[PDB]
Amino acid sequence: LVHVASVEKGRSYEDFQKVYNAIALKLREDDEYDNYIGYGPVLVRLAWHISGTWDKHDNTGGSYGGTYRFKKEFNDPSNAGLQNGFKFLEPIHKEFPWISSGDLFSLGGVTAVQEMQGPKIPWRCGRVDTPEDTTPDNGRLPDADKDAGYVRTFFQRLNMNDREVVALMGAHALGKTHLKNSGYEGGGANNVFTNEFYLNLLNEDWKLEKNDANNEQWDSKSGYMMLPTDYSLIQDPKYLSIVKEYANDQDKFFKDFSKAFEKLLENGITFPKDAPSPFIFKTLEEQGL
Ligand code: HEM
Repeated sequence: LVHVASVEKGRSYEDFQKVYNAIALKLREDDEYDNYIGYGPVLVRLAWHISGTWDKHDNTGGSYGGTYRFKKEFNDPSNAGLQNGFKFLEPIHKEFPWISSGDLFSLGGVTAVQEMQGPKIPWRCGRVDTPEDTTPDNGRLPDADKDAGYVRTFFQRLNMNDREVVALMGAHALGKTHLKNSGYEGGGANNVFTNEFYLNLLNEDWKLEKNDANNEQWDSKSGYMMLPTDYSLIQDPKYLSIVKEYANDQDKFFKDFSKAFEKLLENGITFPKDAPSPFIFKTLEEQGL
C-alpha cells in the first residue's frame, strides 16, 4: 500500500496555523476537564493511538486515513477515553471542514505538546481520509502489563529503536491513568511537558502494588505511578542508560522526542519530492494571543 500525501486544495502554512490556533485557544478555554488537567494529555494520546496502529510490513493502519472516525477503531478497548479528545476536536473540524481527519488528529497532538511548553514538533499536511474498510482491526496498540522485551519487540513494528521508544515514552510525564479506561489507577498528573517522567523513574521510591482492578502497578508515596511497561525502562540495562541521559539533559530529550513524535505521526506516508516543507507552528504565546 502506498499513501501519498495530498495537500488540502489551495491550503498553506497560514491555514494550518489558524487550525492550530483554534485548538490552542480551546485548550486554554476548556480548563476544567479531568479535574483541571485540561485536554492537552488526551489529545497527545489520541495522536499517538491513531498513529500507533501502523504496521511497517504492509503499510496498514497509521495516521494517514483518519480511520479512528469509524466505529471499529473508535470502539477499540485500547482507545477507551479518547472519545473525549474526539469530542474536543469536533467543533474545530466544523469550523475547518477542509482539513482531513488524520491531519486534524495529528495536529491536535502537536498543538497540545507545544502549548504545554514542550518542544516544537514540525508537522506536515496531506493525510487523506480513506474508506471504512481500511480501518485496522483492534489489537495493534500495546499492552501495559508487560516487560521490556515486549516493549522492544512491539515498537519494532512501528520502526522505532531503543532511543526512539524511550523518548516517546517520555510523554508519560503527561496526564494520568483512569481505572475505568485502562484498569490502572491514576497518580499525580501533569499538563506541562518536561523530562520529569525520567526523573520520577530514577528518583522515587517505587512499590509494586495491586490496584482496585486487581492489576499490578508501581506506586510511590509522593503519589506517582508507573505502568509495568514504564518501569521496564529502568529494568532493562539498555533502556536504563537512555532514561539516565534524558533525566540529565532536558534539551536532548526535547530534540529526540520531537523527531520521534514527528516520525510516529508520519509513518506510512509518502511525501512527494515537491511537497511543502514541514510546518513549525508558533504557539499562542509567541503570537501574543
Ligand atoms: C508501551 C507503550 C505504551 C503503553 C503500554 C501505554 C499505556 C497507557 C495507558 C494504560 C494509559 C492510561 C489511559 C487511561 O486510563 O486513560 C496511558 C495514558 C497516556 N499515554 Fe500511553 N502508553 C504507551 C506509550 C505512549 C506513547 C508512545 C505516548 C505518546 C508519545 C503516550 C501518551 C500517553 C498520554 C499523553 C497519556 C495520558 C492520557 C490522559 O491523561 O488522558 N503513551 N498510556
